[PDB]
Amino acid sequence: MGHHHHHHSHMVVIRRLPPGLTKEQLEEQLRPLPAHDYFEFFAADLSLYPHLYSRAYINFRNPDDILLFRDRFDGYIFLDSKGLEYPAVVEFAPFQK
Repeated sequence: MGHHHHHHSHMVVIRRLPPGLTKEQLEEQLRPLPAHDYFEFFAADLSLYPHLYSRAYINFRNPDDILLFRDRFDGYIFLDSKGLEYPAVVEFAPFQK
């Protein structure tokens, strides 16, 4: 009995998220990864936003999966119905054992 020893899963977070879209339309681009996991995603109404700021958190299974999506999603513009530019920046989360 033992384990196959899998590569270490490092945590990742997203930056520059203004209140507009809800997790349903928000996580679609935050967790479309192959081998990964996912955390709490915030909610918001574009029809007069709830004022406050909230941050989404991403979790992985493979460090290779990281550099894959981390490079392509590094500061990309997602557009809402109103034309709301979401400049989503993916980076490495402050690691805590």
